[PDB]
Amino acid sequence: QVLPQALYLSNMRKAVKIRERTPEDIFKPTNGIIHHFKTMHRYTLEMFRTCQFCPQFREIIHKALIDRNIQATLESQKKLNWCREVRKLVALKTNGDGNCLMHATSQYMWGVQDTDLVLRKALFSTLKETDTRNFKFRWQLESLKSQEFVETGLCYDTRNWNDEWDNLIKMASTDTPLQYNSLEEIHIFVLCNILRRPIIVISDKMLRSLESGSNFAPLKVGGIYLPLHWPAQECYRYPIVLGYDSHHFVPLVTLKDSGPEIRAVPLVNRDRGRFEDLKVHFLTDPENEMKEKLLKEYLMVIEIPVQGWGTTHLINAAKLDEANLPKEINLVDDYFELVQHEYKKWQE
Amino acid sequence: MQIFVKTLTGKTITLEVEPSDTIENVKAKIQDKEGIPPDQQRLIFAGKQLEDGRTLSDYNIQKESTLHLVLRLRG
Repeated sequence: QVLPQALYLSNMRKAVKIRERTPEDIFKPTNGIIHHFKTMHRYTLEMFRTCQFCPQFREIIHKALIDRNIQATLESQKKLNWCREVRKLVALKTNGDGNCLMHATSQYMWGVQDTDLVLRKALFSTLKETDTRNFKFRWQLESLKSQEFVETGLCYDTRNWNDEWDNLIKMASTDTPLQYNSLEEIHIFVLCNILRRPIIVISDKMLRSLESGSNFAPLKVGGIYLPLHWPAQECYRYPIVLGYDSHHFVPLVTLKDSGPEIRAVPLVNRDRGRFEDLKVHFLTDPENEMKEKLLKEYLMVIEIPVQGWGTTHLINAAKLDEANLPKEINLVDDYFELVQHEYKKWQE
Repeated sequence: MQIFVKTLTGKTITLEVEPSDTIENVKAKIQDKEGIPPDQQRLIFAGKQLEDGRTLSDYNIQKESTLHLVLRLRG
């Protein structure tokens, strides 16, 4: 049990070196553009190899770092690691202080949590200190179909939207309710525009009833979040892959040792013998009309042959970034050296 | 009295309430049944989003009425 439960605990001093770089890398332009990162949004963490060690020692590593509950829920629900043609993803444990969306995202890019609330504070200022009319537009349009106003027969006055929008703005703050307010889909979409990097969220499709085991309500969080307030040429085309379950966010990182399997995430779920597209969130009607052309621009789409329901089937997937963290800011290098040192002692 | 809360899947749950219970009261009994926090619940009746402060009778909600539940789930 000696191994830490978080990557950054291997070298807190290096983790501080990283957490002190993120604030100075944010550019706050005077023009009215959303504030964003200069360089650090292009970093990507891959997780070190584990298949080398013996089975019993693989468990103590996996127990320490991997969120077993989110891993088991998503894998056994045919939502995570279902495609035999692509490399595996594993969910790194993430603090549950109400900021896991920022924690999970910072871990995917940098290996550190949003301990200093850099991402969280960057989200709040955008909503609080700048014009948000386009965000509120996209959010209204999605809410109408998502919350199914036509189905429930609901009507919203202009004040109803304002109160709900002001509440989403207050949710982004660092005020205490857990330690911080949880966040929802529109915050992810603002976040991805702050990063100029797409965010794919992998999650289950429906919330189950504790009484009947039947379907209670849909989870609408899964899907693709594109940084649409920026030209795709000014965006990083490799996505951030997040996992969602039990109102918790975790990063879905890939193992560095990749066999013949392809480093890509399928942009399609297999629900009931049908290859269902992932929901592309917060598009406008013109954007939705060119949905595929937008996907092929903000991502790197490829066709992956997969086993089809005794036949071969062609699905679209997005290429995934290789680990590009330099040695000075690579906490995975340090944690791996810590694993090998313990593995020598474990053999006694 | 009995009322019904219906979700976007068609799942419908039965609640035991008095005409004097507030909406938050109604939301509380829902939380205790399905483990969903009140701030993440939205109850709709006859086109209106029901406010936590007002009484069930204030919305003229009577025995065997059906409410609609939409979930603003957070993470």
